[PDB]
Amino acid sequence: SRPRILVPGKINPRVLERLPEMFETVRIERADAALVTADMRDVSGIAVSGKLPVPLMDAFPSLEIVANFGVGYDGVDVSRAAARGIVVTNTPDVLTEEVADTAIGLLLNTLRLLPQAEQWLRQGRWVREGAFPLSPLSLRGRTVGLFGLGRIGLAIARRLEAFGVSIAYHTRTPREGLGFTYHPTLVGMAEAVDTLIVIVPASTLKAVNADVLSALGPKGVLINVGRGSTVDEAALVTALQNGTIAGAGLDVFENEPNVPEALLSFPNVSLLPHVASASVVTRNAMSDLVVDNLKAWFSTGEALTPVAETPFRRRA
Amino acid sequence: RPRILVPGKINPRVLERLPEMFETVRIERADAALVTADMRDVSGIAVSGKLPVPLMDAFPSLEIVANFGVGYDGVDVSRAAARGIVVTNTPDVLTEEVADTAIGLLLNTLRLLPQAEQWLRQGRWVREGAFPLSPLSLRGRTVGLFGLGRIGLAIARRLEAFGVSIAYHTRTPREGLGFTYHPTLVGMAEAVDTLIVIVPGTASTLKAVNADVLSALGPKGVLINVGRGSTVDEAALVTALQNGTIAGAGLDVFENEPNVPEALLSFPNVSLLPHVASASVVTRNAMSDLVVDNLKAWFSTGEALTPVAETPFRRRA
Repeated sequence: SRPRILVPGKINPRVLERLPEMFETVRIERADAALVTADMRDVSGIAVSGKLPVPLMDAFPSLEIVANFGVGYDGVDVSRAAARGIVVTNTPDVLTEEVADTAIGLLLNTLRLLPQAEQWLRQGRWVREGAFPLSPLSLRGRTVGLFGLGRIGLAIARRLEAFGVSIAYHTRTPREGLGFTYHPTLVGMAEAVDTLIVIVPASTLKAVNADVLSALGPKGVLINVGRGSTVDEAALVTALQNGTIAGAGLDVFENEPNVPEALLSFPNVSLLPHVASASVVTRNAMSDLVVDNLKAWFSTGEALTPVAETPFRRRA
Repeated sequence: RPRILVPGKINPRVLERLPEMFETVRIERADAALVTADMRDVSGIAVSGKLPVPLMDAFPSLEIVANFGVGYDGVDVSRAAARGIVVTNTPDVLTEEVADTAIGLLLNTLRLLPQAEQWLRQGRWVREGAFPLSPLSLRGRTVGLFGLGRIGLAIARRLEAFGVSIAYHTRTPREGLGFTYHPTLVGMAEAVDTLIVIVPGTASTLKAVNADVLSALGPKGVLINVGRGSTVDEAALVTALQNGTIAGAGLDVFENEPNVPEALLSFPNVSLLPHVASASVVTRNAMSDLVVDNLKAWFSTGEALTPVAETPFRRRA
């Protein structure tokens, strides 16, 4: 019979629309083991956006595959899935250009204060008060340091080159044939650049700390489009308050959808609710890749975009 | 020390640097009625915005009008040229900045980043969940540049790196360019889904972006105006947005700035900026420097740095 695919919690409707091509669908209102009933013993696969708790993942003896919606899969315990022989797929490549677009957008918005300028116009202030204040910052003359690279980092770099900015990067191992300036230390890169873009596609927990920010300097701008936990929140707030850095743009946070109240108060900070890939067309392509992974697995025994930790083939 | 009139508001950097070579004369507004008898000896003007002809013609010794900005519509250049008055503007030093703003506006129009930010700041991420998915994207789009120039090229250069095709429409095509030329605007609009209005040249484009150009652009069509407000038929744009004839618009310029038509403020798929193209501290400082440097160059060497095309003049003492 049609394999049974569990979808816990909210997911893009396009996933649900396309699952019935090959599958029977099982929904639970939230990603919670307590919602699992006895008749779900025959679940073979999971399609999920966001957190997949280990107790839910391990409630299914026939589970073969976790199709993760998103290029990041921190919400899936990949080590535990790998240990149980469960293949894990993600959604790379189909969102790369979109995410890079958002990152440039965030950066331009952080530097030039375009959303505030728009707000100023919409509130009637252009007429009565005159011109929106001049943005203290600009992309002109800036040097960018990429913390992490990957296909997304390359895409961002490619865009930034066309803006006439120098590109540096920091990764554990350098890359051959690139033409960006490599830096074996983060702090050293931060010393050499005024704009730090956190991508981090290894542990980087609190890597962007008080010393990295201090090194970045008083014209320094931090853009986080990677992992919220990579940035030391308390250190960022202090640095913004003291003018140790000049500004920041953040698309990710430690405890989404909550955003620290202190960050909301700064006039030189741009904040987005994790919209990196959040267009209809890109989220549809991601939805298609989730489903196509499942279809490919169950029909050919080979997934399309398995994660690096699970290069598996189906046995049945 | 030549006397330089500065009428109305101007970047403080201009006022800081004028005393290097000049005596400065301020009037609170660009108005001939503020002119007193002791200002007869004014030799030059530095001005941002409108320079009314009566003010310009109040000064028999006037040699030079140093315009703050690449656009100089506020100066009657034909009248200045007729009186032998050189006019300078501020090109080049703002090109990359303006192109940056245009890309920003475009990304904001398509991806709704300012609304997403507003949604977060209003507490809606917690209470309601994710910001709605943006109906539009830059992915798969084709861009048509209405007008080109150094700013157009700069925009195109950026857009190529985003993996978008570039078309352009100008009166005469350009040799050795990688872009698809279109002798008609409406034809370009048929071929593309994203129309960026730049129109840097001499020629008239009054209401060129009309109901038919918008209709041609189509129901996935996006209009970005970073050129001249008057180039877009405002009534036609509003109707097209209301009927879903086009999908969205981003505007940095308006017909009667700083006033913005009330109807345009109501649309959820429109991004509006108060003419911030060049409005960074660093670019406005470079513009300020070029205004002053034009004056200094004129009065010290008899040659301006960036005289406008209509006044290729040299100083006679």
